[PDB]
Amino acid sequence: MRTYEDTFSGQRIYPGKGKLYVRGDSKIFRFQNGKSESLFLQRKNPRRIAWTVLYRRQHRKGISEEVAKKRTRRTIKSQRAIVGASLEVIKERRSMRPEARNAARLAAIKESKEKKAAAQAAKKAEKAKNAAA
Amino acid sequence: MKLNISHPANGSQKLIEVEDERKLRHFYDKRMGAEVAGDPLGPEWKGYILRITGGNDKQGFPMKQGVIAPNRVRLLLSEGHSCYRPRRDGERKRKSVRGCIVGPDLSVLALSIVKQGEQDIPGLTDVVHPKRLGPKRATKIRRFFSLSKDDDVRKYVIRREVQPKGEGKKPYTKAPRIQR
RNA sequence: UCAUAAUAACUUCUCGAAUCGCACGGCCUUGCGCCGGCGAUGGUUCAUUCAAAUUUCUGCCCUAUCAACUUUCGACGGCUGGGUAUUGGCCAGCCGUGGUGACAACGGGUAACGGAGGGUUAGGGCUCGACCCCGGAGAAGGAGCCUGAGAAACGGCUACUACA
RNA sequence: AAACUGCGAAUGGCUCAUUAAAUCAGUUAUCGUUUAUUUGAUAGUUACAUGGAUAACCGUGGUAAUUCUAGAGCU
RNA sequence: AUGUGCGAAAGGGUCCUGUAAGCAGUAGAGUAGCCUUGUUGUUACGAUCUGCUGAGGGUAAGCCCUCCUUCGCCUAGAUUU
RNA sequence: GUUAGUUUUACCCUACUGAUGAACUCGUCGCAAUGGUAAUUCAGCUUAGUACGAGAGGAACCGCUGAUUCAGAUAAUUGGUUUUUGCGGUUGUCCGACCGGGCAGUGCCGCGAAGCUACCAUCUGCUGGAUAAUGGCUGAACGCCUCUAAGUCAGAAUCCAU
RNA sequence: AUUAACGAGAUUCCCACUGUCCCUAUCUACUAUCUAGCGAAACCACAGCCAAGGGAACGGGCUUGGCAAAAUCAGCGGGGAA
Ligand SMILES: [Mg+2]
Repeated sequence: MRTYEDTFSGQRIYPGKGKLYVRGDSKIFRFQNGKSESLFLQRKNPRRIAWTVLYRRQHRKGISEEVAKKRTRRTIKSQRAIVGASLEVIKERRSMRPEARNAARLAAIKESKEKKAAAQAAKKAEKAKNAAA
Repeated sequence: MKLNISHPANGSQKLIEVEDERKLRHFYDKRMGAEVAGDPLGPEWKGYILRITGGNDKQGFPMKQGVIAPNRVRLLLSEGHSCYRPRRDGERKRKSVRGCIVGPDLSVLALSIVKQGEQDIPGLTDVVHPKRLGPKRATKIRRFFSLSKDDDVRKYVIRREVQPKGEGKKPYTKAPRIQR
């Protein structure tokens, strides 16, 4: 079985009660009883009818509020394995602390310094032969 | 009816057939983006909470966040909306979309796991899928591998392995082209 | 009351390069130091070009069995504002009573897009011009709009009508 | 390859339905306005570098029907 | 004719109408006064609006419940077999 | 040929529809002589593109679901009715003003329960016996034949009962 | 022979409207109704159940049958060739 809500006045409707009215432009209205139907056909406004459910809600009479936004905003999860390498391999790329990493840096800069000095030495040799030419 | 279940943690997807209308009476009032307890689905699903992501109508039409109705409605879509890709800058097409209230009409539903239980799913939580591509912007490597401001970030680039099809030649490597 | 400058202020308030390619250079504290060339793409304002929109003067075929027309709900003007990229009865309020006409207004017909021009000839003319060039309008009939410097666009969208 | 971003798609081509100071022709004005692009000038009042998404992409779908598209994981 | 009695009020339920009288207001299109002249300056008048208010009124006369709300009445009078 | 022109009385007797009632003490529960009698027609699906027929065409019983005319009831829902003069709005006048009221034979308008009510709403409408027309069985008269002469079977919206 | 205006004159069609109708239902006042008081008239051969018959050719009375139980109240319009 099913139940419906009055279009004009918001009252509940069980099966068998009320009627269904179809307007010219294919819009279907339901009325719980004669009082709702008669008022609607006189072009009255529901907003100004004191006993309507919409009128009560519009004037905020007897109802409160609820919220749960900040509850669903705490959803955070964990990281996942990349395809670059094994997940355990990925972690150990930064498991170690800064000793071994620092030690490599001195060797690397020394390699960089050595190449620069060789370039300067090679350039001086290249300059000398060019002048000699 | 058909269900398409996905698991973002392990990154896996499966689809399950359900034929008992009595089993799915527990929704049919839930909206988009809400929480629900998946326990009444069955015994192996005890201790689960699900998130409702979306579904497909019997005709094939999808649902759109923000329209409160159990039926489907026509609207005037614009740029940035969810179920339309314009073919030219500034187009606006009128289409039909399904409301955000679940009902017995939908043809396929889809759900995601938010918190597991004690039992395991025979096809979903037993296999895990890795990510597909690592980071390539400069700030991402430093924060990812926890290096400091002066730790030669360029060296630590995750690389893939590719094999040339030519006479089984020794494979080589591929890299992400650090930017900025 | 132009160009330009000075003073007092203001702004959900902008712009003044977190951008890309080639070359490989010069200095002395020798530091992963400082300086240095030619291009591409952009950027506020002024000037120019392709323009666009309005606009002054004069010029159109037949008809009186069309003689008085325009202002209810702008018709002629004044004032204060709104709106547009800008002027304007373009629009909103208040106030005057005007504007055109026998030198043919207003209305009706056109098997009427306009012009450069075609056909025929003593001179004067008569007639045609949808059509290769210039200008205007339209994409079945009406209206409405997004993007952009530029559209009331239709090999773009929205609704009705008639077809399908 | 594919795809995001930029530009053009408002030019061309066709036709003459409507229109009688309307379009159009010669000749004037913008001290009454807009202008991408082209050309020439032009801007002293963490800084070895800042932040989140999204496409392409792997893999799971719906409808007899379309240059329809959904939800999950990267940049 | 002592009763799960009869009657009159009352309370509750269910229905009909649609927010009472009174008081108050930093509400109210403005007009007329009085001044120390005001961020609402007050005094007079003012359809209507907002709050106390889904409130007030009616409810069996052929609606329902009440031993557990109150007050009353009662083993007759006459005629006939 | 045309136009305008008064339509009287029932309370009596009987007939009919209903409602009381004296005699054998007052009551409760029953039987049933007699009188009355009631249901009707159509459509759709399947049988069926079948039987029949060269073709074109084109049926019927059983089964299922509905509908037309008629009859007897009922009011949960829908509609009608409003003196519930119940609640509200409003015109004129009268009670000095507000509140609360009178009058305008029910001032007027909106909503309106209860009761009554509508194929304008809802429910329901049975099967036994004997027969007519007709088709038959056994069988003479009249060695054969024959539904009839003796006997007998089936049988209609008919007749009589339930 | 035409004819503007006029008409409680006769006739036909159209728009609006409606219980005239499909198809009937409900409400109000005054009677009808019962009681106390008052209280007539028309009319009347005798009277008052039918079917068939014959008869002055359509009987309440005759012939043959059907039947048949005191006293009464509200309506009704077949008959008494009322
Ligand atoms: Mg055939």
